Amino acid sequence: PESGEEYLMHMFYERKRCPAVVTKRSSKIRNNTGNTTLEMLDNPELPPFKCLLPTPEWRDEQVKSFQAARSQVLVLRKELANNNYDQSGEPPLTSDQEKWKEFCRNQQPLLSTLLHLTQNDLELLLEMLSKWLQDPNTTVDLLHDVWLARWLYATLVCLHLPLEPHVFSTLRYIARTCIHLRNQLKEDEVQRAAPYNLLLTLTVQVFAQNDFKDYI
Amino acid sequence: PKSEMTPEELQKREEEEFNTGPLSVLTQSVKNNTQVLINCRNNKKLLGRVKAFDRHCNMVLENVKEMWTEVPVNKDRYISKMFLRGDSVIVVLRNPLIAG
Amino acid sequence: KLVRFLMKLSHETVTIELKNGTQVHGTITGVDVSMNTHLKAVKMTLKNREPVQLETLSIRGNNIRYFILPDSLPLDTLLVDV
Amino acid sequence: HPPELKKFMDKKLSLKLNGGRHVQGILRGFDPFMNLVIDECVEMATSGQQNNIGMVVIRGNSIIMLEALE
Amino acid sequence: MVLIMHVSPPEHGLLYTANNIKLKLGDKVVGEGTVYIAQNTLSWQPTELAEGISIEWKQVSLHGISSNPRKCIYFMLDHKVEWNGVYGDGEVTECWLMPEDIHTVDTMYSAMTTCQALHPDSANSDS
Amino acid sequence: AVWDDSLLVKTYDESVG
Amino acid sequence: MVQPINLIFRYLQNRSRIQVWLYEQVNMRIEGCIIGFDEYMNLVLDDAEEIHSKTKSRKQLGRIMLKGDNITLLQSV
Amino acid sequence: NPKPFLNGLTGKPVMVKLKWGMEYKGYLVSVDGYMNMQLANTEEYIDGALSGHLGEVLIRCNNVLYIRGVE
Repeated sequence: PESGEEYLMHMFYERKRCPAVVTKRSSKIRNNTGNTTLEMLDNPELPPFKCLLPTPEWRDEQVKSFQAARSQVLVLRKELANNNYDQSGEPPLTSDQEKWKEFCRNQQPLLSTLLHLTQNDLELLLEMLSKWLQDPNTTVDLLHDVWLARWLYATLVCLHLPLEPHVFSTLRYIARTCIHLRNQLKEDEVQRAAPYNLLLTLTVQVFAQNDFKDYI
Repeated sequence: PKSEMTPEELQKREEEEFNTGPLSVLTQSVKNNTQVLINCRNNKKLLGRVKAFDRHCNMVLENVKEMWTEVPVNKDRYISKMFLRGDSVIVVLRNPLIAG
Repeated sequence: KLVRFLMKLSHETVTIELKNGTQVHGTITGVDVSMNTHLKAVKMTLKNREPVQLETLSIRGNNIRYFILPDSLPLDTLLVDV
Repeated sequence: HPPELKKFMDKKLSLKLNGGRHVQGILRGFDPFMNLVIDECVEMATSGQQNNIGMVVIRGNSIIMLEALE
Repeated sequence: MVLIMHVSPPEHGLLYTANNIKLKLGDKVVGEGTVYIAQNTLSWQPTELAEGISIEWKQVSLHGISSNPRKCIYFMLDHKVEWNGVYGDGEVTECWLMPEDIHTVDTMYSAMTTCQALHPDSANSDS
Repeated sequence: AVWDDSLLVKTYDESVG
Repeated sequence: MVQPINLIFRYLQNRSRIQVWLYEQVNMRIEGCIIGFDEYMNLVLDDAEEIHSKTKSRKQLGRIMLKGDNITLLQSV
Repeated sequence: NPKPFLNGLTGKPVMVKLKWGMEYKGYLVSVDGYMNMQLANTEEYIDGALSGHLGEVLIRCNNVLYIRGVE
């Protein structure tokens, strides 16, 4: 009893007769699944000596100092945009990493330098810095290797927001490695553990990756 | 099995549906405070606890770990509180075994 | 009913991930029944591009992947639906 | 809506579909769901080849770009 | 869908229309012309070209107010626009509507926002 | 405010010592 | 004017072998005989096959339900 | 028709092919009005190879390319 459109009206009415939600369990085979689990990133060292860790009053204080410099960079960036600074007018930067390592070691993260870098540059510089901790055959210290720490800070302030997700990832690696570095500290002085504590504070506090809370 | 019922029975029905239907997976997470593994549409996977959900699979999630891979490195983000739009979900797997 | 939860987020600052990988950061002025989201003081970063600033932005609800909510958001309170 | 594709009725169209697919043909009709009927449909292969696929139904959501050839 | 054709004023439903609007697709500034913001489509007709662009609202992922140097409309299309000889021959297209009178920006945004709300969807299956 | 090109080196140094 | 539903009725009625170009794919098409459908163009296909274009090979599926939102184009073969 | 076909598959082994290429094989426990599906003893196949045992799985409606019964 259909013509063209008529079968559609035969169907809307056919599905109306139907229970819409049907549930049917066991019957054949079933049983509890053995499964394939999940390949997971291992949680760091919990750590030894919770005394090396910082005071909340300090953490909150160090975050003020960060957010303040961040807001002051924004001020300087707006003043640059008003003076029609075209970021695209910036020539091509090296990808050498070694040419870079020497630059950061020897030149400082002054705003004059840092403001000339695009979000993509900062993005890449951070990946570089990350790899510069993630076992250089160098016995890295941050307290000693100040230029690293100084740059890591700068780079972190500058990063334009929202941050891309792989920037969060390549930041969590920095979190992890200074968690690591710091765990190697005795009591090897509170001040020697100080940089890592800041770069963790930030990660948990500023970049709100709380699945670290308990390492800061 | 009825087009229109009392507002009391209509919530009860939706609750029956969430218990016995395909969305029972989400019901189990909310009820047992267990985590679900969601194969998100953005290729990435989300591991977290369902705080609330609707008939469209929209969800409020807490303590989410977002995980993916790209060129061959494993990546992740933690998101303390998220509102996930239903149509971004591919599959949802309850009680997924992990490290310990 | 969950869209009703989003409608209580006026004045909250969020990060929204869009289906195309774009990330929008700004203050919610309103969410409608279709999940269309209106924001002010916006910073938007397209996937692998530079962040741009917007005075106002409206996002088509169907373009949203998820909202990254404010850490401090009182979920228990907001989820009471009467 | 009806008076939007109305002007393209029995006209030869070039249609770019998603996935970089291209088809050409005469619009013979459409519905409110935006499903189109294309007659004398020609599939433009990237091979450079062309295939006459006769009269086809095309879902509106799959249409990225529409242009008239007349 | 996006239609490439000469664009004329729509019958009814037109909210806003202004002349002297420059359209920028991605990088190329296409030219200047008149915009039509209507309940079904967002369209633009270059004054110095034969063919215009007409866009269904469902294709506009988002829209808002920016300042390139200057106050203007920004919007994003959900696909890559291939406009022969203009712009085209990377899954979305970035666009700007730049009037000579910035006072119109607010009115255009409001109108585009009104139209957006007029175009909702069913259950959805996007990206 | 405006000047002090050091700033990022200064705020890091003071944030540690 | 030709109505799309009228084309479908015809294919079902004639038990035509039809080929479906897919929305999200390109490299694979679906072929079968329409034995039923709904208003969303969800289709039930008898003797269905996956057609893998690059190798011109086929995978037998038997009877399937194909979701309508995957349909870019319906062709009769 | 689609609805009766799907109901006919409940309680049976099925193979669900997603729009994205992956396949899920398992028992079809339940379906709803939106055509969301719940599978038991689910195995995932990527490119026709077993990629893992998932156990109990909810497949959101909009991801499905096709569903078919097995055996």
